[PDB]
Amino acid sequence: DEDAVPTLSPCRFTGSQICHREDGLPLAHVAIAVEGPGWAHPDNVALQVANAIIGHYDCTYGGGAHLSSPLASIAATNKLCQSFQTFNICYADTGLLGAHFVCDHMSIDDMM
Amino acid sequence: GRQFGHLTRVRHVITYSLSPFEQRAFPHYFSKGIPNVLRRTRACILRVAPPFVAFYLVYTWGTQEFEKSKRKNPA
Repeated sequence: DEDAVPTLSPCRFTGSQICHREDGLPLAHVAIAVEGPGWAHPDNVALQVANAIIGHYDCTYGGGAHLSSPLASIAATNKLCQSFQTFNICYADTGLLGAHFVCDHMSIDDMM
Repeated sequence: GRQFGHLTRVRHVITYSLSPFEQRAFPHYFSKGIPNVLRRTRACILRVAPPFVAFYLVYTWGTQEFEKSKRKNPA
């Protein structure tokens, strides 16, 4: 124990963009996030609710137009993607809160 | 017209970006800026300047000569 155990440093969030463009691949993956509060925070519960409301989609989902989620509904009706998923990844004192999706090259905008 | 998604084909190129609320609008504006404009002028003087000095000398001559022409001295 006694010698040179350190605690974790806090991690700076940038917010920033990384675009690795490869038209040889047949579909686009985007993953967007704002900064999360992380493990401890009471706000996780409430964010997870809001996330749940947006939810997730997949082209194998049963019954499309009538989904509760307005994202997932429009996604399915207008064939705007193949998949999405909301998320809230937690770390100590920080985390990534957003969604990731997958779609055709002419969907990336509308999906966004 | 022509639309994004349908422009051209591009493979293997990573663009790294930054939010403008994360960075300076004016970064090293005089530190790096003044060295560049010098370099750009240096770059272009011998193409841009000589016709205008050519004009300059033909203007100041043609002025000098025109009004000196409307003179006599003997007879």
